[PDB]
Amino acid sequence: IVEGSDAEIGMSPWQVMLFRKPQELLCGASLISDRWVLTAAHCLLYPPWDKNFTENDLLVRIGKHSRTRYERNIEKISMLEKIYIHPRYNWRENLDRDIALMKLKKPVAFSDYIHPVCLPDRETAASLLQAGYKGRVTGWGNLKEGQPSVLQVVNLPIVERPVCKDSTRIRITDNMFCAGYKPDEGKRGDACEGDSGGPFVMKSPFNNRWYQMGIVSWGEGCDRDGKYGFYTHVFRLKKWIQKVIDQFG
Amino acid sequence: FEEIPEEY
Amino acid sequence: ADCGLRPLFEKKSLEDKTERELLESY
Ligand SMILES: N=C(N)N1CCC[C@H](C[C@@H](C=O)NC(=O)CN2CCC[C@H](NS(=O)(=O)Cc3ccccc3)C2=O)C1
Ligand code: NA
Ligand code: NA
Repeated sequence: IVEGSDAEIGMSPWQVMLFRKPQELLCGASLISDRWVLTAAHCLLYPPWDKNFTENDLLVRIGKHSRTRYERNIEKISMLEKIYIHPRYNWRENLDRDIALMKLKKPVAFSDYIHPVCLPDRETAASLLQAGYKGRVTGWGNLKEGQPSVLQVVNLPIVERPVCKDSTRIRITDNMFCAGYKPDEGKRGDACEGDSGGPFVMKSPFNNRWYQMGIVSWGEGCDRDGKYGFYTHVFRLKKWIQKVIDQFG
Repeated sequence: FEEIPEEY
Repeated sequence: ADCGLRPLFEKKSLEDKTERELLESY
């Protein structure tokens, strides 16, 4: 995260760390039930970079605060049972449908530091996914286009689709939204390397619940003027999400 | 990274 | 069910230090 600040203890209890058993931080992820994690497909599979992670290559770490300490009595580390990538994920061109589900080997237990985020309903999505409304991104990724000691947080405004489109050469899909301040705004912030797969969440003003609207997906550099971070559009892919849990867990 | 339990 | 209600904030009626910035934008 660039230009963010340290998270408060238990501020983002659905925040998950995708950890490679070299033992390294792959990406964030989010807890949506006691057995299901949501992340970016590219965190697992990106053939251009020769990245194709399997169930047995990874570990999921939940309830974490610190990036590197093993937080004895606080975090829980699970083994994956199965990985599901969106059948139409487009890794060949624009990371369209950049989403995967990981089903844990065993249901995790909730605690002050571990709690699932909600998935939006069409109507939550309809009223919140508006240009200028702010969401929150979290992660342990780079601080600069080094690495934080604790979880970072940044609040960012959703930007109008045209503005998104006109900032890049990549073709933008209905499955993506972009967020960030405009050069004029004199407020910065962005996700950065290592933040991928983390949650873009918003707090509903109707029921005071936190909803995960986006997934950290792609961008070009970190916190560049006139550029914006791009996120997977969770609601547009919710059908696929339900389909898998239902058809399998 | 501080090492993690081996049981994991 | 209990999704998105944080044990240390919502469940205790405490606010995190920047959540008003979100609500204020809506
Ligand atoms: N939010 C911003 N600004 N981003 C920039 C800082 C990396 C951040 C996430 C990061 C992983 O942790 N995601 C990526 O690496 C996804 N990805 C994979 C390949 C390279 C690509 N970036 S790019 O090459 O500049 C432009 C591009 C985007 C999509 C597909 C191919 C090209 C990219 O963004 C995303
Ligand atoms: Na363009
Ligand atoms: Na920018």
